[PDB]
Amino acid sequence: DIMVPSFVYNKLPVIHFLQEKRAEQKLRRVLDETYTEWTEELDQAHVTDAITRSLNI
Amino acid sequence: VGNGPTFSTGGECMNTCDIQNAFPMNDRGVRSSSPFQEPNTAIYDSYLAWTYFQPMDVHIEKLPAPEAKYYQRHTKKPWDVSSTELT
Amino acid sequence: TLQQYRRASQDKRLDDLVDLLERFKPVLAREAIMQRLTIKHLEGQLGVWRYMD
Amino acid sequence: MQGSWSVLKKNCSNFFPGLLAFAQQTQEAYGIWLRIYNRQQKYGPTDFVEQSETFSPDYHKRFHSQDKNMWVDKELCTEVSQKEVARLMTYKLDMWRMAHCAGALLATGGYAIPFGLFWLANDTWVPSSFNLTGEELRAWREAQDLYRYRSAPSYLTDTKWHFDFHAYPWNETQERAWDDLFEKNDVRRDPKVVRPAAEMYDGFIKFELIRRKSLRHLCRSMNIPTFPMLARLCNGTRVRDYWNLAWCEDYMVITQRLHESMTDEELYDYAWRRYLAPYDKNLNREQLMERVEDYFEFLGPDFVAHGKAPNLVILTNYVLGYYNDPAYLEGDISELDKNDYDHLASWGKDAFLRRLEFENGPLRDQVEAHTQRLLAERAAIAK
Amino acid sequence: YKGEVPPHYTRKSSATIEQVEKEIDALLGGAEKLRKTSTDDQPMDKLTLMERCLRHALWSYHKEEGRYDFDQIGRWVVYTPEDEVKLAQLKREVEAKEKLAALRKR
Ligand SMILES: CCCCCCCCCCCCCCCCCC(=O)OC[C@H](COP(=O)([O-])OCC(O)COP(=O)([O-])OC[C@@H](COC(=O)CCCCCCCCCCCCCCCCC)OC(=O)CCCCCCCCCCCCCCCCC)OC(=O)CCCCCCCCCCCCCCCCC
Ligand SMILES: CCCCCCCCCCCCCCCCCC(=O)OC[C@H](COP(=O)([O-])OCC(O)COP(=O)([O-])OC[C@@H](COC(=O)CCCCCCCCCCCCCCCCC)OC(=O)CCCCCCCCCCCCCCCCC)OC(=O)CCCCCCCCCCCCCCCCC
Ligand SMILES: CCCCCCCCCCCCCCCCCC(=O)OC[C@H](COP(=O)([O-])OCC(O)COP(=O)([O-])OC[C@@H](COC(=O)CCCCCCCCCCCCCCCCC)OC(=O)CCCCCCCCCCCCCCCCC)OC(=O)CCCCCCCCCCCCCCCCC
Ligand SMILES: CCCCCCCCCCCCCCCCCC(=O)OC[C@H](COP(=O)([O-])OCC(O)COP(=O)([O-])OC[C@@H](COC(=O)CCCCCCCCCCCCCCCCC)OC(=O)CCCCCCCCCCCCCCCCC)OC(=O)CCCCCCCCCCCCCCCCC
Ligand SMILES: CCCCCCCCCCCCCCCCCC(=O)OC[C@H](COP(=O)([O-])OCC(O)COP(=O)([O-])OC[C@@H](COC(=O)CCCCCCCCCCCCCCCCC)OC(=O)CCCCCCCCCCCCCCCCC)OC(=O)CCCCCCCCCCCCCCCCC
Ligand SMILES: CCCCCCCCCCCCO[C@@H]1O[C@H](CO)[C@@H](O[C@H]2O[C@H](CO)[C@@H](O)[C@H](O)[C@H]2O)[C@H](O)[C@H]1O
Repeated sequence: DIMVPSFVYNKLPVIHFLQEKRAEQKLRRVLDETYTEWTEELDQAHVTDAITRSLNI
Repeated sequence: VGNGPTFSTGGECMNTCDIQNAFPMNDRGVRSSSPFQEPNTAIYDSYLAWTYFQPMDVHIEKLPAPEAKYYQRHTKKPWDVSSTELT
Repeated sequence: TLQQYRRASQDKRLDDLVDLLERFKPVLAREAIMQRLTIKHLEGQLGVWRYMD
Repeated sequence: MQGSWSVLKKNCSNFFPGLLAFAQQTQEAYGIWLRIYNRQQKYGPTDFVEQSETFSPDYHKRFHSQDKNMWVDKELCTEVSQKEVARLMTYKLDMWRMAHCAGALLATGGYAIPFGLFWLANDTWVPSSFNLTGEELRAWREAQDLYRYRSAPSYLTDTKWHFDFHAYPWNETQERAWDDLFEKNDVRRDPKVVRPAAEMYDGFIKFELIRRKSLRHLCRSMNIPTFPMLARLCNGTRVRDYWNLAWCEDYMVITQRLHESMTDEELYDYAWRRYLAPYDKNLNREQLMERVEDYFEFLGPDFVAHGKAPNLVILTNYVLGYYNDPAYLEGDISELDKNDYDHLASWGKDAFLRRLEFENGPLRDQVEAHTQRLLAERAAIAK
Repeated sequence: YKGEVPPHYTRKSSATIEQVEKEIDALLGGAEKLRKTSTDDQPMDKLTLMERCLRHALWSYHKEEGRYDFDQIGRWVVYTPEDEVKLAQLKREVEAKEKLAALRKR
């Protein structure tokens, strides 16, 4: 009725602070894993060159 | 404003306690008496110093109510008794 | 042809985006709950039992 | 789970058929254990067979060493099948609870009958053989899962709090592993990320140094009877035997890929015996396979290569983390619009409260300025 | 050049890109009052982080699809000098192709 309740009350602020940091840590890691991915596609000039060769030019 | 109590402090000064980092610091440099953000926290000097927070009428931009799906957890068990029910 | 090639990756990216949205929504819900708790704390109308609940 | 009259009727009706089934299972399990024991004594390492002594460095108390006193029989498939090992494990649980009840009966004579009435009214400590139909078995499994839910969080919190209060991780990867180990079951933990915690904790507390209270929590979470607990080397022996059998079966399954061919119900049972898949979660085959594969990955390549599993304390915490449900939150957010201290409104504010409101209210800056100016004037006048 | 068409992937959930964008707009619209701007060198907020992640994924998907809206892609996807160079190379190429097509039709 008295003792355990008081010590639970004492624990609340630190646990709240640590869990807020843990949540921020998760969000930070989520952002850090994001990285714009640029793709490379076959240049059309080689297509235009193969087109020309096929013509027997 | 009302006369109701706030988060208990135990008569401690949060600017010099062993868990001071757990209490946010305001612009004036006075650490809060609670995990919450307090704008008007003060310190009083009796034989020992103690932190005090005075409730006041302050408006805070209220984010709209979320859906019950994203904050309700239906993991209650027969042995479980909530803090309100225990009180 | 290009669309047919870049199709599984697009589907995975869309699913990942949906999962990310569903992951962020609870965070905003917790933020709103904390805002309301702070509002009641500043008024002096917040018991520790309610905060723990 | 709490006792009920319906369960009491169920267990009283199936009492004698249950006892007969338990006796038959006892004969079968004795045969299986005899095969396994003969193989262990014949082909086991010298330290394992001779029961080498490992003492703690502080009080020199003997306890089972995971490296020396546990041995994975890689060639057990020749003599004993996977299903037989599962049968032996299930029988070991049932036999432990039955043995405790029989000991109580022998100790207290006929005065244990009312306690037997309390016993048959709950499925927590009755054997699985007492269920003769699917629905009864489902309720029994629900009771076991409820006990696991009740007991596991205390074990996890004990481990985490003691370590965090008395030690910290060495490097960032260990920090991430330790933090992600104790996440709730609503999120999926990557075994590769979490594995380093095993070595980190091996530096702190090996299975040979596990404390008696932590052992009691673990045995509660494993549905192992804990009264009378006695010395920690009895229930510790039970834990070691159970997980040694589990690791033998795991090696068999991993090597022969039995889980892929394993049917849905048998797969669910296999996960459940590893404390990975609660029945109340209504998992499908995809989720069960995901959890089982994560368990195998957590065991790691070294398990297959040399039969060496990670630290047993961390392994138990990892698997029991599936019973660490998110903290319950019930009630609409509109309930946060109410007030908690309306009953004090009639009292008003006394002189001291009014003074505090005046000094720390919106006019606090003006009051501070006036007070400081007055004090400065008085100090100047005094000088 | 590409090789083999990649293995087929089955979606875990069903949702359209338009629906996803609308959901993102709704999610970010309710926090506009709470959202506060700050200097680029200052630490970011939760709302800013969520907006950046969601918009980055959305516009990466759009650019892969073909909706080459450079005005927003330069805002929600550019975070590296290499990224800026790639965007400039892509910005020139699309304009050149458009001009060539128009000239070849005229
Ligand atoms: C009539 C007088 C009575 C005296 C008073 C008694 C008072 C009550 C005290 C308790 C008495 C025992 C109760 C019955 C237990 C059931 C039998 C048994 O041992 O089960 C195995 C099981 C073994 O447990 P374990 O942890 O796996 O053992 C680890 C070993 O490594 C396991 O070895 P392993 O890993 O190599 O595997 C072997 C395993 C492999 O086997 C199998 O896998 C097959 C299954 C075999 C076991 C089956 C057990 C079934 C239990 C249920 C029975 C049905 C109940 C039905 C109920 C309803 C009835 C209507 O087989 C075994 O389990 C063999 C264990 C060793 C034998 C123990 C028996 C020794 C005593 C009997 C001989 C006495 C001779 C007297 C001679 C007199 C000379 C002057 O026993 C238990 O669960 C332990 C008992 C739990 C309660 C403990 C209570 C405190 C005890 C304190 C005693 C202190 C000394 C006495 C004085 C007390 C004063 C305060
Ligand atoms: C036919 C059947 C088949 C054949 C038989 C088969 C064999 C059967 C036997 C074996 C069965 C084993 C399994 C049993 C499981 C059930 C155990 C149990 O009790 O569960 C709790 C059970 C309910 O269990 P549940 O609902 O299923 O929940 C289980 C959960 O999992 C909750 O689980 P939990 O883990 O949370 O609960 C555990 C809890 C278990 O405990 C309890 O739950 C406590 C139960 C009692 C609570 C009483 C509350 C009410 C008090 C009323 C007071 C009187 C009111 C006014 C009456 C006015 C009348 C006019 O705590 C403990 O385990 C503590 C253990 C303590 C051990 C103490 C050891 C002492 C050793 C001494 C030191 C020695 C040192 C060495 C010295 C050496 C020297 C040389 O409690 C009850 O049902 C309460 C019954 C209350 C009866 C009425 C009040 C007492 C009446 C007394 C009448 C006296 C008449 C004569 C008077 C004469 C005067 C001259
Ligand atoms: C606000 C006011 C309210 C009222 C308050 C009342 C006043 C209280 C004042 C003082 C209270 C504190 C006293 C503490 C004393 C010191 C305790 C101590 O040193 O403990 C050391 C130590 C601590 O216990 P532990 O094993 O470490 O774990 C205890 C945890 O609670 C284990 O917890 P766990 O979570 O690990 O396990 C949970 C679960 C786990 O479940 C299981 O393990 C499965 C089920 C197991 C069933 C039991 C198996 C027993 C196997 C054999 C045990 C050895 C027998 C030895 C020979 C027999 C000696 C008689 O276990 C249970 O649920 C246990 C159920 C037990 C129910 C009985 C509890 C007592 C209720 C009252 C009934 C008796 C009334 C008699 C007086 C009235 C007469 C008219 O105790 C032991 O080593 C246990 C030895 C047991 C020896 C037998 C009992 C000896 C005492 C004499 C019995 C007399 C019987 C009379 C029959 C009727 C005659 C007419
Ligand atoms: C209602 C019934 C009432 C019953 C009353 C009787 C008492 C209770 C009965 C039993 C109650 C149940 C629970 C008991 C405790 C359980 C302990 C436990 O969990 O052990 C697990 C443990 C199993 O684990 P494990 O891994 O297999 O082996 C342990 C590891 O080695 C562990 O490895 P470690 O690294 O820990 O190694 C250390 C370990 C090494 O030890 C062991 O573990 C080995 C087993 C014990 C060996 C003890 C014998 C040592 C040599 C004795 C030499 C005496 C020579 C004297 C010659 C005289 C010539 C004139 O421990 C020691 O070193 C301790 C040694 C003992 C020191 C004794 C000091 C006493 C000082 C006396 C002060 C003064 C007294 C008053 C004045 C008297 C004179 C005027 O069990 C055992 O090892 C044996 C347990 C035996 C239990 C007791 C059986 C009771 C039988 C009762 C018969 C009489 C009944 C009378 C009834 C009367 C009417 C009602
Ligand atoms: C309503 C009330 C009615 C009246 C009640 C009257 C009450 C009388 C008050 C006086 C009683 C004092 C004793 C209290 C015992 C409880 C202490 C306790 O639980 O501490 C927790 C304590 C704290 O553990 P922890 O802090 O969690 O962890 C620390 C360590 O890590 C733990 O790690 P660990 O477990 O590995 O290390 C411990 C272990 C390590 O060692 C081993 O593992 C090796 C085991 C070696 C066993 C050696 C046995 C030698 C036996 C020789 C017999 C020769 C045969 C002779 C035959 C002919 C003569 C009869 O060594 C032991 O603890 C065993 C030491 C020797 C046990 C001897 C049997 C018990 C004697 C009790 C009577 C003492 C005199 C009482 C009168 C004077 C009082 C001032 O844990 C233990 O000690 C666990 C073992 C507990 C076993 C003892 C209790 C057994 C149950 C007794 C059944 C009989 C019931 C009779 C009921 C009577 C009712 C009237
Ligand atoms: C009241 C007491 C109750 C006791 C209950 C438990 C009883 C258990 C009985 C098990 C019997 C096992 O039987 C026993 O097995 C061992 C191990 O394979 C055999 O052991 C044999 O092979 C081993 C291994 O190569 C040799 O080290 C040993 O020298 C040789 O005898 C024994 O020859 C046999 O007698």
